[PDB]
Amino acid sequence: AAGYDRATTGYGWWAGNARLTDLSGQLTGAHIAHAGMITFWAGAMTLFEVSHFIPEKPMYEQGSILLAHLAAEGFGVGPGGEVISTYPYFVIGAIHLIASAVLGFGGLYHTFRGPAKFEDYSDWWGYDWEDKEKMMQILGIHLIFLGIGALAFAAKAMFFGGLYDPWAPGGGNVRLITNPTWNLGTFLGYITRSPWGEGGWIVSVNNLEDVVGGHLLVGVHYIFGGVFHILVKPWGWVRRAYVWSGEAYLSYSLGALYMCGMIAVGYVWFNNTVYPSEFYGPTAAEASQAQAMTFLIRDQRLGYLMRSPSGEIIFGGETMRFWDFRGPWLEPLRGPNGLDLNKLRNDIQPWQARRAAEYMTHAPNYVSPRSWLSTSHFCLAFFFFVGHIWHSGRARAAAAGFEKGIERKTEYALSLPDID
Amino acid sequence: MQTYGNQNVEYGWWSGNSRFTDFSAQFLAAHIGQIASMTFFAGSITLFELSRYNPDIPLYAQGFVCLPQLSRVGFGVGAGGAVVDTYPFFAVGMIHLFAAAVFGSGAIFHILTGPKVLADSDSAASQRFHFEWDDFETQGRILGHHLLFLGSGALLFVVWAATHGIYDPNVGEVRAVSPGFDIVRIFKYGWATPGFNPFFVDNLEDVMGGHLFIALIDIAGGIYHILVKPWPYTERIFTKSGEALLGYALGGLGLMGLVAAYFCSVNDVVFPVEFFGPVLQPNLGFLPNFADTLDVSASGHTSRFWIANFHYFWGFYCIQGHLFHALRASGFDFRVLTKFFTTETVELG
Amino acid sequence: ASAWERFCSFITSTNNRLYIGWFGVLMIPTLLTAVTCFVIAFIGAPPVDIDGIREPVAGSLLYGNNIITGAVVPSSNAIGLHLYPIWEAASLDEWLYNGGPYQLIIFHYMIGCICYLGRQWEYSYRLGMRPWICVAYSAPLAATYSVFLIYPLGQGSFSDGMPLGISGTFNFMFVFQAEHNILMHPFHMFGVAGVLGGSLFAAMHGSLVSSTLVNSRSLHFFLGAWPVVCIWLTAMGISTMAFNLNGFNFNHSIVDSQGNVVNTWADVLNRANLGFEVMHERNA
Amino acid sequence: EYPWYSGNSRLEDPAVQGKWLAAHIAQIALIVFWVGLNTFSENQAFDTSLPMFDQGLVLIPHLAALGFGVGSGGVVTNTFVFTQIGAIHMVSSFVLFGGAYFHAKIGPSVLATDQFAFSWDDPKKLGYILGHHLVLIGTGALLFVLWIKFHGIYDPTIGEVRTVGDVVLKYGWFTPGYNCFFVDNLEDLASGHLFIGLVDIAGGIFHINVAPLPWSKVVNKYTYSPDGLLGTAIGGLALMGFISAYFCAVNTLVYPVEFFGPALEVKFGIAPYFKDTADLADGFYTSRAWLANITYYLAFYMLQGHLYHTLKAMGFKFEDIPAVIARDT
Ligand code: CL7
Ligand SMILES: CC1=C(/C=C/C(C)=C/C=C/C(C)=C/C=C/C=C(C)/C=C/C=C(C)/C=C/C2=C[C@H](C)[C@H](O)CC2(C)C)C(C)(C)C[C@@H](O)C1
Ligand SMILES: CC1=C(/C=C/C(C)=C/C=C/C(C)=C/C=C/C=C(C)/C=C/C=C(C)/C=C/C2=C[C@H](C)[C@H](O)CC2(C)C)C(C)(C)C[C@@H](O)C1
Ligand SMILES: CC1=C(/C=C/C(C)=C/C=C/C(C)=C/C=C/C=C(C)/C=C/C=C(C)/C=C/C2=C[C@H](C)[C@H](O)CC2(C)C)C(C)(C)C[C@@H](O)C1
Ligand SMILES: [Fe+2]
Repeated sequence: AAGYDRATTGYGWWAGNARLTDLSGQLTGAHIAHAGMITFWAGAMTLFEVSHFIPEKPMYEQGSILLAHLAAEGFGVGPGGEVISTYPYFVIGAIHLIASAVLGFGGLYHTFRGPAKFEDYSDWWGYDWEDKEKMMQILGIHLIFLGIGALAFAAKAMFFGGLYDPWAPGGGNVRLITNPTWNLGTFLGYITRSPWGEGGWIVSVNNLEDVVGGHLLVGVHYIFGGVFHILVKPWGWVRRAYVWSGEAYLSYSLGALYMCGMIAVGYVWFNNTVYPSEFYGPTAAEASQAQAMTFLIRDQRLGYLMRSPSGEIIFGGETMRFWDFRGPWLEPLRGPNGLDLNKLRNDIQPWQARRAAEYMTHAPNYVSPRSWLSTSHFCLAFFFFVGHIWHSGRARAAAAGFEKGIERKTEYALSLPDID
Repeated sequence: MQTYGNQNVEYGWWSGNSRFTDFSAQFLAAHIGQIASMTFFAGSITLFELSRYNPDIPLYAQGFVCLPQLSRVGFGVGAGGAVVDTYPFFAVGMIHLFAAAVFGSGAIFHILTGPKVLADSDSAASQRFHFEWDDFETQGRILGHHLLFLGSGALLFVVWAATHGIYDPNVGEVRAVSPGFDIVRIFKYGWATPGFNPFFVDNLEDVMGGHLFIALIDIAGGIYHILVKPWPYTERIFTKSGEALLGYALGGLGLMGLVAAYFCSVNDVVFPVEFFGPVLQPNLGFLPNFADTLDVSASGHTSRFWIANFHYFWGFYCIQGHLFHALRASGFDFRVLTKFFTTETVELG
Repeated sequence: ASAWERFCSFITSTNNRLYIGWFGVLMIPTLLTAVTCFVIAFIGAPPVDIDGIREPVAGSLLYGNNIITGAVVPSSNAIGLHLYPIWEAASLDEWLYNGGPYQLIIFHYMIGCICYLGRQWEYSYRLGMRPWICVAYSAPLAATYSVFLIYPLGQGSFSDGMPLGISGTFNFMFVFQAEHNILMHPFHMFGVAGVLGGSLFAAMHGSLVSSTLVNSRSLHFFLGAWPVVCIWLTAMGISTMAFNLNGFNFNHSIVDSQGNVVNTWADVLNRANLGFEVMHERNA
Repeated sequence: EYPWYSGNSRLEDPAVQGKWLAAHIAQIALIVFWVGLNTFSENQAFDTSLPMFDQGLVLIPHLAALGFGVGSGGVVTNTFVFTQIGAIHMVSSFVLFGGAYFHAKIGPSVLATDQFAFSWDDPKKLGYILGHHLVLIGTGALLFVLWIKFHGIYDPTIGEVRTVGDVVLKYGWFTPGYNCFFVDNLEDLASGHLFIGLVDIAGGIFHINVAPLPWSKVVNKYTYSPDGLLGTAIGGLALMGFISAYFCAVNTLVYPVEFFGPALEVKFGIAPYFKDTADLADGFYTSRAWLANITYYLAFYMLQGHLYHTLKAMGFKFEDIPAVIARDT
């Protein structure tokens, strides 16, 4: 073999993949194989969780996370967060396993059998990193695919079964969204909402109409942006404000992924709408408020609230930190200024009173799916931030030329005027 | 165009529409496209308003500019300004959209038909349409034909008001209107003698008589301009260039926009209250405004408010654009402004 | 020599006494704001209702405390994660009473820290050297973001954040131990190994070099890498504990054959945690 | 030369003409094939008890309008007729596939009988082709008229099927007793269909008989070309689609409320659409809504494609567009 050793590449075995920078075919094979890995994991974990599923216990008590994602989309669920049959989960897992098989075959084929460098075979598939137009077009194509995917999710929510809306009457129910939001004022109010406790940036969405409309809007934009990238050149200032190499593009992707990971943690930890509490269990706010309300129920049966800093009616104790929390089982007992005591006196329907205790027990011995997802993806996001810094610095230095060390005889610091 | 001194000027894309100032076919194409855009706006906005019409809400409270204008000119309005049948609005908008499609087709046709210049086209009859930015005879004939079209439009309005009727807020219901004709009262509205003020016309009969007069005047002027070459003094006064004619037209349009803006806020007859809303009042702080004269609490603004303010701004900035284009066409280059803070005189032709 | 170009050449210039750079453009105002507010609120600042119970807790020098016991009290429990800008406050005295200065300080300080990391990278670039000092600096950055930002986010309010004071730090440590048993979390064990081993390797390296000076490159690489990796791990451990994913628990593990329970050291540790916890939790 | 994704442009070559013909045959087969296939699935999923405008039945209501298993109204008594029609169409599909394959690889590569053989710039050839197709179309119209005379289609006002005056010259003026999009008389439908069939046959005779005239060769500046002819056809198709969508949305005599649901309201957001005005369950739409909206938007994109092909037919090239945006950076 040639080019698979340190001498012929300069990279130690522990940096072996670096050798793939300019071998287009094998690099593509590696990407395809890795995608196969991801989808294989998806299918295998789905099948595992189905094989260990137990219909009586809740998903969050049972300890399944890939199943809860499908349950949110409503595949084989019923009103009040009840499964009807675990068959569609098996269907999805099997499809993913088969797709993984195909992708792995393609990855092996390009890794070993197929052409090593597509530039030799053709020119549409032969690309060099420092070709700005080619990279623009590839980015555009993949953007178009993402847009089709987002529109597909919206189409499912509108025509094919819909989503499990947990704001349907009498507990959650699988619904088909028919009135998507499209007012641009709503979209701007969502974007320019404060990320702080003063609302929530995008994590504060609470109705499914906004979710479906947002996916519609983003899919349209992704398709349009992909077309734009295919059809135009990078502007001069754009050409002068970036670094054009493989590692630089990798660093940009890493930064984007770090941002997305943090936002996903925020979603899974603060959102009870697009992550229904019926499946992932109660959020920390929901758990605290349910505990407070259940204690209040018991104390009103045997014969505690307070004023907010703005003066509304809220619960008392530590739970005051969750004074603004909104929930499906708690929303009916609302009022113009906080939950009225009179409402709590005689408006507690049985299912809400059952949900309160059921959530009080399962406060995130027992670890909620929210805890697993939040911790894992916070750690992943942090490490991807570190990777973004590493690769961005390396890209900037390598483009400049001083990546492999300072030059002994032309050292730049030796020429600067002493500051003292 | 202007091209101070140096010809063959290079224009960026931001000012890229000045490139075809010399290509007669492309000029035609651009303007047919623009007229297509206007009529498309009319039809599409009519439908867009019909979609969200509420019979319960008063018409002016909701944001409309087209339903009041249609309801004013007959078209399915009952007694007391009631929108009885909402189908004629649909028909009007649909005809406008069809017309827009026709115009846009013609626009693309001319943008791609033949040569950029209409002189070279071998149609041998399209060459009857090639014009120049210097010859006042051809432009006089063009002006005559367009005036003919305007007069024919005013005539059509007179006929439609005579036969189909037209809304009359003073009467309170759609009603045929006799076309008046009193040159004395027309001129008394011209002078604005105390009895008759042009912006406070009270009888639709006077409006109809004035429209009859306008139609007659426009048709006569069109005939005259088609037949008669401009006199020499009009060559002495006006410069002969495209940007100069744009400047003249812009000044005229700015004046007309200001007049219409004042008309909307004040007259109650030709802009009935039930459709457009109560009259406005003109305020002048830093810049002129039209106050709604009504509590905007839980009612937004009347349609008359929007029309009047938008057209005040349209008129004002058409005046400013007229000044800009006249200054250029007369010969003044604005680059000299950069020499302001120096000792060099900020001045040329 | 466009005015904009002249400005850029001024800021991104290696002839200032302290490099500014574009990241330093954000670093300087935020750090100055944080330092000024910290000094002011540490010398004199009213008592803060830390528990959100109308009962205050003082932490300033002019209100009785000294350097060891003084602190800047975290924002009130009632505020939660709400930003509390001065202009969003009912009255200045009230705004102090709820603990706004803590929020001001920590937010400006965190922004300044991340911009300081960026500035480190930028100057490494401007001087022509491999740009990985910032990667090493990212570890203590992660630790501060853990105690000040991520832990309150997981806990729902900034009242659970770390106080800005010497004794406040210890109080935070003991409450954290009570509620999460951090000692028996493997990531903190990695962190302890990291700091102690880093000191060990520093002493060894210094002694060797200063004794003989009267792949060797991999030596310095390992020096740099070891404590940084361990601090990353322990910062991640704190962050995980911010989401109620607590450490190991071996209480009530060995049982007698008949059914009694025999104590182990873990039970003693749990009882100590119990004491710390019951002294916490004002009411229940 | 053309790439694979644009492979059908290769059929534009007169070098391989007959194969081009094959494609069209195949298309029609596919079309009629679907007419079978869809119906079968529909006949599987069609419950008799429920109103016919709830489940995804589009062709079943169309048959119901043409008699075919309806009595006193709201009556379904034999699903065998639908299966018969679907089977007829699907069997015809096999014949059309056979002809498509005969011309695709068995028949001559280029038609150059030769009477069928034509060229893109032979106005007499296209004139006679047009006449023959018009004759067939008018024949189908008259066949529908005969069906009205003998079998008779469902009527809502009469509540039952029934069999059957040219004031069409007034319907064309849309006089207030008109606006054909609101026809409600079977006699009007039958008389107008008789008229259109007669006029189509007359035009077909004329086009076979007489060549294109110079007066109308003046206006057809560029349509004597592949792209031009395709563009004009596409534009005609879009026009027809718009008219059919409006008919489906508004008209109730032809599209009975029983099988199609109530009339649609024309609404406009950024783009036009048709709303149900029916208290159907959330997430469900009447078959009328599906028909009107899908038809309309297909016609809209047919109009866009007509613009594309027409522009390409005249002197315009779209691949120049980025280059322009390159110069004016
Ligand atoms: C942690 C920070 C980090 C991130 C997140 C990151 N990189 Mg790198 N990275 C690359 C791709 C990459 C991609 C596509 C990518 C995003 O998907 C990332 N990276 C991301 C390649 C281009 C390039 C070559 C990489 C290469 O050739 O090989 C990779 C080397 C090794 C040993 C992989 C083995 C992983 C470690 C054993 C970690 C163990 C984690 C654990 C198993 C998780 C499960 C828990 C378990 C306990 C059960 C690269 C490098 C490199 C480094 C370094 C230091 C990094 N990185 C760092 C990162 C090179 O020297 C090096 C470099 O560039 O030298 C020139
Ligand atoms: C003077 C001069 C120039 C200037 C030339 C200009 C710009 C002259 C300006 C000319 C103007 C402003 C003419 C305006 C004329 C207005 C007319 C003719 C109004 C007609 C309105 C009518 C007929 C109204 C009709 C009804 C309509 C309405 C219903 C009323 O209720 C009643 C009723 C019926 C009267 C230069 C600058 C170009 C060159 C200089 O050297 C010389
Ligand atoms: C002139 C011109 C051109 C344009 C040419 C075009 C495109 C002209 C457009 C022609 C059109 C659109 C013609 C449309 C004709 C429509 C007809 C004839 C409709 C007939 C409908 C009938 C008879 C309906 C009958 C019933 C049917 C139905 C059952 C009703 O219940 C009852 C009843 C009786 C109404 C070009 C392209 C050549 C060049 C341009 O620049 C200029
Ligand atoms: C073929 C080709 C190409 C061109 C390809 C293109 C541009 C293809 C264009 C495709 C389009 C845009 C197709 C459009 C399809 C339209 C559809 C599917 C209509 C959908 C309407 C639906 C589903 C109903 C929606 C409702 C449903 C419900 C009733 C509501 O109450 C109202 C209402 C009516 C909106 C390229 C670019 C790929 C390559 C070229 O070389 C060749
Ligand atoms: Fe050293």
